[PDB]
Amino acid sequence: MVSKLSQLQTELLAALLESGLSKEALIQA
Amino acid sequence: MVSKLSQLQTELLAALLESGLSKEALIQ
Repeated sequence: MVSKLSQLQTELLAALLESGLSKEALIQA
Repeated sequence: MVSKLSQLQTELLAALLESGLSKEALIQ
């Protein structure tokens, strides 16, 4: 069900939050 | 003011939303 694109998005979203980006900033952008 | 890490985060955010990820998933 999950495409390579969705898997890459999932992994980058996770890496962004682990790197310190706030959920609020995540939201705005 | 903006570090390399912050700049990379900004660029990846841009790219994620342009790729089609919803703001809702983004926030979740």
